[PDB]
Amino acid sequence: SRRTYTLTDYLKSTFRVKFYTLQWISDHEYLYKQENNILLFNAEYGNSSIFLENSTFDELGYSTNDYSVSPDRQFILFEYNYVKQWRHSYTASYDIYDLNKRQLITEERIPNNTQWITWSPVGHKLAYVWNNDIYVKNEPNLSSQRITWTGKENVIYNGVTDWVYEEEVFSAYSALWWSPNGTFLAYAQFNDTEVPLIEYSFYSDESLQYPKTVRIPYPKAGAENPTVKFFVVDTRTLSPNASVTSYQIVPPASVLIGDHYLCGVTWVTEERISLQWIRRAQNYSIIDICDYDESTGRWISSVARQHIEISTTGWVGRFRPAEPHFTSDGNSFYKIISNEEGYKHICHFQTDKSNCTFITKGAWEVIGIEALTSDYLYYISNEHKGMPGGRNLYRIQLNDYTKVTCLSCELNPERCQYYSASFSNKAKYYQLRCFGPGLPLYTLHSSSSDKELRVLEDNSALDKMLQDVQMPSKKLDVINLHGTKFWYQMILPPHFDKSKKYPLLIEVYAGPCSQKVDTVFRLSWATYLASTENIIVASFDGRGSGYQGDKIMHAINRRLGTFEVEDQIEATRQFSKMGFVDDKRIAIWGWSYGGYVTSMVLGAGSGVFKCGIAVAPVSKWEYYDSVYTERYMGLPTPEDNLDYYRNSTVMSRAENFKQVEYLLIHGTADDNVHFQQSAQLSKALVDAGVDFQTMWYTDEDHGIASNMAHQHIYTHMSHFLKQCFSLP
Amino acid sequence: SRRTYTLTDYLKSTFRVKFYTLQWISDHEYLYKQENNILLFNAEYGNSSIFLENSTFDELGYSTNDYSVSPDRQFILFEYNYVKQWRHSYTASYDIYDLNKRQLITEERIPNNTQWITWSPVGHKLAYVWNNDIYVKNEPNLSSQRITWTGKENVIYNGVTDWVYEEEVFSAYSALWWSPNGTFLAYAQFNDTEVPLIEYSFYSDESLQYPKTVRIPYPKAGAENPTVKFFVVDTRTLSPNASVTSYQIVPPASVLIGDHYLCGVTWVTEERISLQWIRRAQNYSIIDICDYDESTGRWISSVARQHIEISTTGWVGRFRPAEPHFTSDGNSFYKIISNEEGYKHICHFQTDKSNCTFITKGAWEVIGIEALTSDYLYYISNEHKGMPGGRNLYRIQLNDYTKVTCLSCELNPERCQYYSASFSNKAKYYQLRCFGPGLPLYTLHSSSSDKELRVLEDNSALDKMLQDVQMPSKKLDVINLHGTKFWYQMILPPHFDKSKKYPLLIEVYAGPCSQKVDTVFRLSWATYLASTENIIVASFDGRGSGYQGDKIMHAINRRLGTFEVEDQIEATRQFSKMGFVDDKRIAIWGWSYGGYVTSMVLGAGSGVFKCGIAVAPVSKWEYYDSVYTERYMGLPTPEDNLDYYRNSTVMSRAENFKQVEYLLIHGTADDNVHFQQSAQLSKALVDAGVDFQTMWYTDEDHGIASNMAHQHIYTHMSHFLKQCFSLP
Ligand SMILES: *[C@@H]1O[C@H](CO)[C@@H](O[C@@H]2O[C@H](CO)[C@@H](O[C@@H]3O[C@H](CO)[C@@H](O)[C@H](O)[C@@H]3O)[C@H](O)[C@H]2NC(C)=O)[C@H](O)[C@H]1NC(C)=O
Ligand SMILES: *[C@@H]1O[C@H](CO)[C@@H](O[C@@H]2O[C@H](CO)[C@@H](O)[C@H](O)[C@H]2NC(C)=O)[C@H](O)[C@H]1NC(C)=O
Ligand SMILES: *[C@@H]1O[C@H](CO)[C@@H](O[C@@H]2O[C@H](CO)[C@@H](O)[C@H](O)[C@H]2NC(C)=O)[C@H](O)[C@H]1NC(C)=O
Ligand SMILES: *[C@@H]1O[C@H](CO)[C@@H](O[C@@H]2O[C@H](CO)[C@@H](O)[C@H](O)[C@H]2NC(C)=O)[C@H](O)[C@H]1NC(C)=O
Ligand SMILES: *[C@@H]1O[C@H](CO)[C@@H](O)[C@H](O)[C@H]1NC(C)=O
Ligand SMILES: *[C@@H]1O[C@H](CO)[C@@H](O)[C@H](O)[C@H]1NC(C)=O
Ligand SMILES: *[C@@H]1O[C@H](CO)[C@@H](O)[C@H](O)[C@H]1NC(C)=O
Ligand SMILES: *[C@@H]1O[C@H](CO)[C@@H](O)[C@H](O)[C@H]1NC(C)=O
Ligand SMILES: *[C@@H]1O[C@H](CO)[C@@H](O)[C@H](O)[C@H]1NC(C)=O
Ligand SMILES: *[C@@H]1O[C@H](CO)[C@@H](O)[C@H](O)[C@H]1NC(C)=O
Ligand SMILES: *[C@@H]1O[C@H](CO)[C@@H](O)[C@H](O)[C@H]1NC(C)=O
Ligand SMILES: *[C@@H]1O[C@H](CO)[C@@H](O)[C@H](O)[C@H]1NC(C)=O
Repeated sequence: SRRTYTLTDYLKSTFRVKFYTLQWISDHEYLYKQENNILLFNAEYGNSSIFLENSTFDELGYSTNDYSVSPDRQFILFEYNYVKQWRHSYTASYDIYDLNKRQLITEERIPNNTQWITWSPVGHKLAYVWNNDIYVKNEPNLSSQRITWTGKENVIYNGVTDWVYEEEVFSAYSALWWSPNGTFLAYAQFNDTEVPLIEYSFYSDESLQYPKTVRIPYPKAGAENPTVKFFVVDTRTLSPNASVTSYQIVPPASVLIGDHYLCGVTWVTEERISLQWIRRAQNYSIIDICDYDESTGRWISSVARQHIEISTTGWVGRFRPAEPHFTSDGNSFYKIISNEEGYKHICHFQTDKSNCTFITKGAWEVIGIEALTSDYLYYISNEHKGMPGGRNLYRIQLNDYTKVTCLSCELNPERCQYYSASFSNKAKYYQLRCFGPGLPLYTLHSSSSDKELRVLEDNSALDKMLQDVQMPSKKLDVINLHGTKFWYQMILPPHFDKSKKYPLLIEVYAGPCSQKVDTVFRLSWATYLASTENIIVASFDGRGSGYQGDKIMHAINRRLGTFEVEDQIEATRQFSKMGFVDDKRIAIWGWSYGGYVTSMVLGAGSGVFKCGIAVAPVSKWEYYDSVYTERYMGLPTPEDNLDYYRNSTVMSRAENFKQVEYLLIHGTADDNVHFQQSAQLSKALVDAGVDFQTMWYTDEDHGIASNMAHQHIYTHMSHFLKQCFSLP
Repeated sequence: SRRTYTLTDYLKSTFRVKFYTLQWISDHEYLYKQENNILLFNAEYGNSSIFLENSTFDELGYSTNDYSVSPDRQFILFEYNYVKQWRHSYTASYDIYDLNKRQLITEERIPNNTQWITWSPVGHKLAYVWNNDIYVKNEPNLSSQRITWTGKENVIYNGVTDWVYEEEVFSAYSALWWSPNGTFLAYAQFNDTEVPLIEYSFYSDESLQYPKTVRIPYPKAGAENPTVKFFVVDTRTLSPNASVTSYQIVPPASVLIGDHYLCGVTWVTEERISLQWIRRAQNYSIIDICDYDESTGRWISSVARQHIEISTTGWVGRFRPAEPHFTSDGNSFYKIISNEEGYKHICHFQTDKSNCTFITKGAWEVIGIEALTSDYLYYISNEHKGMPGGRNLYRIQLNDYTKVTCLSCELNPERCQYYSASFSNKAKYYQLRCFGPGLPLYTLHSSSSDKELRVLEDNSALDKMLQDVQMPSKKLDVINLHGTKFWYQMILPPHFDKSKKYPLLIEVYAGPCSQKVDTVFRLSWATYLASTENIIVASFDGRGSGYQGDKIMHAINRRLGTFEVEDQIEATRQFSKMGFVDDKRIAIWGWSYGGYVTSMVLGAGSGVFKCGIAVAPVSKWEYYDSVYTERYMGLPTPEDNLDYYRNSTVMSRAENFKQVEYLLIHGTADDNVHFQQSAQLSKALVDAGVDFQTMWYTDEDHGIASNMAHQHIYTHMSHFLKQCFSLP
């Protein structure tokens, strides 16, 4: 050791962090890909048997990037020819392989350019989306039956989301939900007819003589939104000479009354489905539990089965309302909602009663419900040690809320404080995934006695490599702001010399319900900055941040660009007091919402920051999408919140940029935060006579994620920072 | 002490160079705007009188952008609501003011958004284009008569040029030509139905929620071109219930056979018109002189009145074939063409004979023919002192070509070496316009005696201001490359000390027929760089440059990006050996073709240049327009010149940029050299792992000309240069 973690190490991922991905297929069995082949591991004993030999991969077309085995284990889908679209959406080609006959299905194949495909929950039916229309295949070798005929590029989407539902509502491209036993196929249809189009140039390969213009129906704040229709198809009658039997379920009257969004769909039993709707304002949601009427095929709703959730001080949920988790019988459900104290906790609801009963409580929050059995409820929370940036698995007895045990807290306390879990079909077994503060660790456990069972991946290899590099140390702590304790973290350079003044880089996100301070282990750009360049990188979660109750999260309601920006400045000011920080060399950077906050901070005229870098920042809320923007800002009209939309633009702070060195970066093909945002920001700075630097990235999107652009952007930002900090 | 010429001096135009713009309206009178009053000057005796008092402008109620007086002096057109389109095109509102009854015409007004308007050459008829159609108004107070009905946005243009004809052929938006006595109105119709559209985003004011997509029919190299039709309208028959009497004149068969361009229109007499056409290849042009047949109304062509001009070593003319200058009777004409030695000289042609006689000859070139009488021909050439970068007015006796006199050469030999001239009707008087090397000097002269009559503007005001500043000096000289002498200029810092080593900035354009080395006086960014920052700024005209004969100019025929780039490197190499050049600090910069050459030089890997700045550069010829590109490069097909198109891209040299500091600048709304060119170049540099700097300019066009962007770009470039040269 006498070498550090370099920029090249980060960019080339020279130090590999291993993981362990598996797919549960029963209550005690899971599939795992080891050396290209799919093995069938038995959780209980660990006796692994080959389920699908490697080499059986004849590089069909390209390379199989994913597989899915039908529930009855008779077939397996091979996904290849992956073509990305937005954040979650993509199209791909699919091959169906018969596990019995061990033959490739060669007739009635899945179309090229398939948008979404899924096996039914039992058996082996298939439902897929192609050219915006839904198709169902009862048997892999049999021809598919067309379900919808209205699909139309950029207009009508059946079974898949449009741009805004994908990014802001579902966080998924799929909008198809098979019923438990495959009798019914539920789907949503999105109509973007009246949604304005964002248009931008895409240059493509150097050989393309004329650039292409990309057009996407994208509703900006206050614009016309897509409309949605939810249908339940009875697949029993699907036949070439038969029409489709379907029923449209509409939201309850209190939501149907105005613009709204469908935000959740949960099958309860084969004859009961739970739909969660939310008004466009997003401070009023309702769960509607509909029952199938065997005599008419209708799905009936009743006021007794409706559950309302509202927020008078903000929006419902973290990014959307939490999903209900029903009991096997469907007579009750558990769901995370805000406490009387503003903390998100699990409440128990009777399907036909309006009052619920909280089963957890405290100045901490449940992150999510992971599994439910007739006797226990497993959930993730940040209760342990009172640190909101930590995560642990817990089990609570359904007939005695006094009985709650933490399953992961003590397994490896110093190496593991941030966990996620994956349960087998009947919660009989669960994989624990520890992400930090130590090297990631994957383990298998049995719910019986919570026995450690075995280690799946401990990253021993990475550990060996790292003991030879001067790694920086990551510390978390708290600071007081306006009478409130907030968390921060600092990545400190190795062989830290307290007698020296180190330049400081604040990495910020700060969007509503964000969390930049946690105990997750990361080999990041910051690791390089601290290890090789001796720069301290700090992050702070202030007002508007999440997992600490609504009082803190809702503080920025209807006022984005205010308290979260001010808190970054105030916190940095506190950090600057430390004798080991060179207060004359403090920078700030961020991506997306973080680019916005970085810019707002730099335009605050605080005198605290010397320079900063904003990557793909929002610059004006009217330019961002309706769903996200309106959830936090209401509408941009004088009758509502136009005044706060107007004085929260970065452009309104243009003059103050004369005091700092600024680097504005943006991908020209960003379909999310449009290049427009940075183009308008640069124009305002030019108008104000302010000098600054820019870097556009041709054809890169919101992630500036291509291999060469990824390397180029961090290399460019690194040079900008060294220049700002007078570092050789 | 003494203040230097600062960046702010340049940016704010603190030092104002005055001029004297007049409009000849007869053989001895000219209008001149003075203190916003239009004055009428008599050259015969120097006396003047008020033509229009400025009180009139006060009464209009809008900012008058320009005015145009009818030839019979009874009316004046007032242009307002000016909205720029491309380099020459724009739209505007117009009022007609009756000078007799001194009242504004309020009836049958000219439509707003008018695209072009012009008085007839005699009287006061008006012809104008609105919504791509032509209208004629015999009287200011009378209703106009529509002439064409095919006008269609982005498809059919009547009376005005489409994008490429405006920029590359006519260097004007107008495509209408009244006959000498107003009998006929000729116009061209352009059809862009099959021309591909370039599309790019325009962001507009910050309040525009969604960007707009600008679309322009623009033929890039090898693409489908606009087609053209030429018509002569007989305006004597225009009447509300009369059809339009017109005749279409088609090109001669040697041009009609394939794609071609109309490149010139010259009215000879009321019954004779000269049309100049060129094949799409641009090395074959033909003049077709058509005569009006009074018995049928048609315009007749004859092989006897056709004159062919070709080029076997390159293209025809400098940027277009030179225009013919006809005698008053139309029986012969004078036109500049390349002679047997490859130098452009004046040839005398008989309208109905094929052979011509050269009246000028020598190792220098005639720039243009300025005026012609029955006895003399006046022209501008760079014959004096054999310096290609100088310009003087000569007069040649038509009956004895050996009798040639230089009218401007000895007027002010040290102050004035570069002149342009403007002759009155019948060439009785001329204004001489001296542009350098000293301060601009405008004088008036009598042709009968060649007496100087008077000084119109001598810039005494500016001269004074400049004595208190440390102005740099501009030196011109020659060097030998490959055995050919070429010219260069150096702008030298004040108190230039032969001993001291200075950083060097090469300012380059170097496109075909360019001339960056001349004796013109200029207050430029270079002036500031020399005066204040002590940087030597040099320019060099190498192979491909103009005004030095075809051997030099056509050297880069079919090979753009080769010799002109190599010559800039070689010249600079020689400069760095002059002892007063700090070879550790040599930079190069340019705009448009200059940005392309700057990039190619930086990508050459010569180790000569430390850094460079390309502004709105061409990066790949297939991205530029057909007319310009094909003129010098032919077609991008394997059958023609694809190979030289392929290895002349800036992207092909990306790897070599790792050795230099580069700044790429481009306006996002550049309709000429599309932003695409820099977007594809940056993408190739990113792919090659090259770090560099960028600066986009939102909504700026090829000129990056808005007041704020102009100040911003030079400020940004100065900082970059100073950082490259370690200048505080
Ligand atoms: C309308 O026209 C009248 C002329 O009848 C203009 O008046 C003239 O205005 C100019 C501009 O300021 C005056 O010139 C000045 O002369 C002094 C020389 O002592 C010089 O130092 C200044 O730089 C400038 O050149 C001129 O004396 C004056 N003439 C008269 C007759 O008063 C008037 O400006 C015009 N109005 C508008 C609003 O354009
Ligand atoms: C998608 O939504 C649009 C409305 O935005 C629907 O268009 C309407 O269709 C009805 C019936 O054909 C017409 O009477 C209206 O005039 C249409 N309105 C507009 C603005 O076009 C369209 O039918 C919907 N498509 C689907 C399949 O649901
Ligand atoms: C937009 O304007 C509001 C109202 O002027 C700003 O809120 C004030 O911020 C100051 C801090 O300078 C506080 O002292 C006041 O208490 C705030 N008043 C209100 C009504 O909350 C807000 O900060 C501005 N937003 C931005 C982005 O600058
Ligand atoms: C494109 O390739 C051609 C052919 O190789 C280049 O032309 C040669 O240029 C070199 C360097 O000046 C000379 O030594 C050869 O005599 C040239 N050969 C020919 C066939 O002309 C040309 O320079 C290249 N163009 C660019 C911009 O790199
Ligand atoms: C297939 O598995 C064997 C071990 O059973 C392994 O050695 C081989 O590399 C695998 N094939 C690959 C690399 O896909
Ligand atoms: C594991 O071994 C048991 C016998 O102990 C056998 O029945 C089972 O099928 C095996 N499963 C796997 C996946 O190896
Ligand atoms: C369905 O229609 C097709 C039409 O070609 C027919 O061949 C088939 O027999 C029909 N289904 C039955 C068997 O009723
Ligand atoms: C929800 O927000 C809207 C503003 O868009 C407001 O009119 C309404 O009163 C809010 N409702 C609640 C429950 O706060
Ligand atoms: C100049 O004087 C002549 C007479 O010598 C006269 O006709 C003419 O109109 C005058 N011009 C002006 C503008 O004063
Ligand atoms: C323009 O050209 C198109 C073919 O490119 C032709 O069909 C059309 O008739 C022409 N229009 C006119 C008005 O000449
Ligand atoms: C032209 O015809 C119209 C009738 O359509 C009539 O009003 C007008 O008087 C006519 N003008 C002429 C030139 O006779
Ligand atoms: C004009 O150019 C064409 C195509 O580039 C070529 O075939 C022809 O030889 C040229 N004509 C002359 C006289 O050079």
